[PDB]
Amino acid sequence: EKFVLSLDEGTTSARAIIFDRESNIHGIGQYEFPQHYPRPGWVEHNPEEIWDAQLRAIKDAIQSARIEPNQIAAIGVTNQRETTLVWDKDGKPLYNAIVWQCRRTAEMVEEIKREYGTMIKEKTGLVPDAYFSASKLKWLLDNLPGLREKAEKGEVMFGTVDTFLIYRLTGEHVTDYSNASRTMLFNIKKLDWDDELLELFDIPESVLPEVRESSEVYGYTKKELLGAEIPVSGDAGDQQAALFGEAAFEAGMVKATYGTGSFILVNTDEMVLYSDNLLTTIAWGLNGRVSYALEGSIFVTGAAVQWLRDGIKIIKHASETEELATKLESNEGVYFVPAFVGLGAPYWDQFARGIIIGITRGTGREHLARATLEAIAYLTRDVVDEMEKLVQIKELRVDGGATANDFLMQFQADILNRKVIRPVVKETTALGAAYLAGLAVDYWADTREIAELWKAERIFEPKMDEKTRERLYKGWKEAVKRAMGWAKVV
Amino acid sequence: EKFVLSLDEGTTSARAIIFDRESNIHGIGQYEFPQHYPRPGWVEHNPEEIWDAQLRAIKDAIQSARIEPNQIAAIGVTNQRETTLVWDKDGKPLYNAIVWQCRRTAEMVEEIKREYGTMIKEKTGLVPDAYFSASKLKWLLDNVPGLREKAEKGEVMFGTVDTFLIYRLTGEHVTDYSNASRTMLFNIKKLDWDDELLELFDIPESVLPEVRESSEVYGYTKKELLGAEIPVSGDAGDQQAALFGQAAFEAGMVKATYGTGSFILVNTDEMVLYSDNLLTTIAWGLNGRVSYALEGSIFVTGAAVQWLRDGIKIIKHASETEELATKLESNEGVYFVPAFVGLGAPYWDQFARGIIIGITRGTGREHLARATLEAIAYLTRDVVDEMEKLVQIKELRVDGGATANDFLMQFQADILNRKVIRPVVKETTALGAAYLAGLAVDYWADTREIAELWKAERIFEPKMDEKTRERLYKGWKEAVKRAMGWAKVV
Repeated sequence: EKFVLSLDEGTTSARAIIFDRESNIHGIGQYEFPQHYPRPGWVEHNPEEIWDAQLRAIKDAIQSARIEPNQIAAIGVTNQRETTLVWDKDGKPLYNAIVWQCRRTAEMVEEIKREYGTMIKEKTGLVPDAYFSASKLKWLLDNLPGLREKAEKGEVMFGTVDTFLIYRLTGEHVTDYSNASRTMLFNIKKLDWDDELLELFDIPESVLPEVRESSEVYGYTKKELLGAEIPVSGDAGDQQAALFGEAAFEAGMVKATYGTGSFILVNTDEMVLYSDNLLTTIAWGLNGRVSYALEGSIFVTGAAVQWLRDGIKIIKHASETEELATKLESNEGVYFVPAFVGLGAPYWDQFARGIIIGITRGTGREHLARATLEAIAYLTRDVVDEMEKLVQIKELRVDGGATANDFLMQFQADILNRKVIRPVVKETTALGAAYLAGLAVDYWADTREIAELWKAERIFEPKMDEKTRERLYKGWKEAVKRAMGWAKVV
Repeated sequence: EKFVLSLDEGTTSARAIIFDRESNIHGIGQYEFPQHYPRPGWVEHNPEEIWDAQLRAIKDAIQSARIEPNQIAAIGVTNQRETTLVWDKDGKPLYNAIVWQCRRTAEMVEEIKREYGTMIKEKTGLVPDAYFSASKLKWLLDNVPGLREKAEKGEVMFGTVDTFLIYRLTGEHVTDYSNASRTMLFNIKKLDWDDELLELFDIPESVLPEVRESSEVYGYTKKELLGAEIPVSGDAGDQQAALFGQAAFEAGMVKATYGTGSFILVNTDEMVLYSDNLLTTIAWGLNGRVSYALEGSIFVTGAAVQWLRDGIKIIKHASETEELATKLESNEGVYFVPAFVGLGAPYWDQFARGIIIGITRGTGREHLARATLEAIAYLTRDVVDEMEKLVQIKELRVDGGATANDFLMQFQADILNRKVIRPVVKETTALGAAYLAGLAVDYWADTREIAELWKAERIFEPKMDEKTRERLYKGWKEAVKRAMGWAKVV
């Protein structure tokens, strides 16, 4: 009878899903939109194609579900983070979106890093880098003819993609704590735009949205858009939303997203924890309570499997990796550190390059496939062990297409000595935004009810003894050391 | 009108070739024979199987050539070195041969080396090793029923495979200086059996062949064997024969044989030079003068291309390696140290294993092929640079199947900054034995005539400046560092 609609506005695709209270999908839609690459290292989206893709996703999902718009109890919104937009009082872009992947501001933030880096890290949980919204917003109103003067009294709204979508759906100009936290203009311990950061990036207050909790009615949709006046009541950044959708509701519950690269986040609850090797960020603001997180990422995980397929071409499909790797009882001394663009935490070596080591006459395709799957697990452990210094790790909940690889998921549990939990619902980003929106209109009673209803497809239990974990991991660290500094030699 | 028959009795096949004055081939025969491995690490040949293969090869070579037995002016003999045989007065073997590959005697050699290791190196030019004949002959004496007793009287003949063939051929019991020098019983500087070593290894003098020049009539075949009485008049170990067949008649001329592994020999003329990284051996003895050599080997050169083909299955044929590698202008930072069973000279690290390094998302089959061919050239340079510390290197003359690879041979020249000379005749081992035999019956007037007749198919000329050369080889050394010690980690 009644359902929650989730919008997951991802970086290459917009998705829409209709869920019931048992997290069954009744309809879904998904449309790709163009990735604009105007100069080298530059990444842009056209907000009108994001919008058209999203709105068609919605229509497909409603059609597939065979519901009327008035059966939609609420809408949650979740989104590619950091990506920075600007628009008219009428909701019309004053420029393309500058995507989180875009490096145009690399040197702008390089300069301020020596002077203001540690202050930026304390206020925000973030290491200054072009990734985040501040430099990008500044770039727009310093290079866009007219923008700064249009901003200088109040004709310009800034937003992250959530904020752009919410404005277009409801008329309101809002963001949630988790999206806000990724702007590098938001003070995370106070829960407010930081005035010093605004002055550093020459940002006029008038463009800023109002910052709200992640679960709350922000506004209602116009009838002429969706056919009903639906409350829009859920907002979080995508990775935070996936962490919610995984029901990672307690401190120490980790969620790892496996893709081209990886994004890993751990719930720290009310603790605001700081690491030299991790981002500190906001998970969500729920019923007056802010939950925090620690975040680590890896550029190359699944891409190492794409390299097996496209570079040396020893497989036709990523999935063949599993059959090859399970022909072996161990790695037989063969490791692969796929440091195609360096090493990140905890080694931080831009000059490291990929290495395969332990090759003998008997080394086969099997060894390379297994070394590649092991490497994804080892890199994951590298991040999780940094988190573990600050918060006890309970378990790993996982999403992304590579989580269908049973070998990788088992080895991941084994090497962490932690359970790995794979959800029945694969679209955890969407499901999280659905949970946040639904809680705000009592579609679910509270988070304990959500957690009681939540269903695992499969639980991978750790089966590897300490001696074995520590010998395998030791191999990994030794291989990593042999990858370091290679591009200085060459 | 007349020709020279050369027998090249190799490790896995016996070969026979009829040559003329111009080193043209007129007849060839070739027969594989069984490798016998009675235990792991143990390696034997049946002498009757060798003999039967060698005799059929001769008859095919003679048939092939359309000649009468008395058109054969002389026979030269060359052979797998070290391999140790024993037989009785009517040519009957009293056991299988123990092959140079056989490790059965490794234990026996290991305790001998602690005490006597250093006088063996000064007497012979050899580091004690199960490789050489001494220990294998001890083993026969101490394990074959009633052999020591028969050898206490003068009833038992020992020798290397040349000595065997020459005895069945002519009834004489002889070897030359080059083969004798590989027994580890023969004093290199004194040119006689060393009495200490015969006692160390408990050899009855009675068993020893007479040691001759490499070019002199030892005897004559039986009319009933080949159909005429033919002088047998040339003998040298296969690698020494190849050096001769490459016309490497002056100090500093190197022969690299490229196979699954490599043997590399430089002529050092009268000079007896000693290295911690190379064997000192005898090249040949000719017109009352003995020439010396330095020898290095590498376990894995061509086997790394076989690994591309049969381990990782990235090529179908060894030759595709040429075209892959010339797709690239450089290695682009990708190195492959194929240290499958460790590093030999000058690193001497049994725990090193294979490394591929410099991998990025754009690393392709082309990078792996090129890095493998570069490795074979870098490894060769590692050995040749050890030779340059004791003798000036003039040029490299090459043989073996991989010398057909123009990319490898050009790169080999470039990295050494030396000319690489590929001969017209590929059968350099047999050719050398043919030259030694023909010199004894004036088929050729002297080594100057052979030198003046000798023909290169291609001379590869260095085209790489010094700065490029040292940058590329620096890369190699850095990749080798990172290969080291790996089997102590896993």
